[PDB]
Amino acid sequence: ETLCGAELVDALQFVCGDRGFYFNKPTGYGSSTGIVDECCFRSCDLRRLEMYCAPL
Ligand SMILES: C[C@H](CCC(=O)N(CCCNC(=O)[C@H](O)[C@@H](O)[C@H](O)[C@H](O)CO)CCCNC(=O)[C@H](O)[C@@H](O)[C@H](O)[C@H](O)CO)[C@H]1CC[C@H]2[C@@H]3CC[C@@H]4C[C@H](O)CC[C@]4(C)[C@H]3C[C@H](O)[C@]12C
Ligand SMILES: [Br-]
Repeated sequence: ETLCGAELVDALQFVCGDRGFYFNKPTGYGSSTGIVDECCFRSCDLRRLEMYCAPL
């Protein structure tokens, strides 16, 4: 059981609330896949899903 398309967006809107979400985690400067790969093509748990919520 995975989350794809609208189901995936519904889950993110519910879990992230008003924070917003991204499909790929930004890399940021001086740093040393995405949610579709982790949660739609593959099954992911709530903890991993919430990691795609933007910051407060
Ligand atoms: C279904 C959950 C999201 C929310 C959701 O999915 N809905 C909204 C629920 C409550 N919503 C609100 O509080 C809103 O304000 C609405 O009620 C409000 O009415 C509208 O915003 C107005 O635009 C879906 C609700 C479906 N909607 C309806 O049925 C109708 O809108 C209905 O209620 C009529 O409005 C009403 O009859 C009129 O009188 C998502 C969030 C996280 C997800 C789990 C993540 C971890 C695991 C991943 C696996 O790969 C699969 C397993 C899983 C356990 C996932 C399961 C599931 O995928 C979850 C529980
Ligand atoms: Br993104």
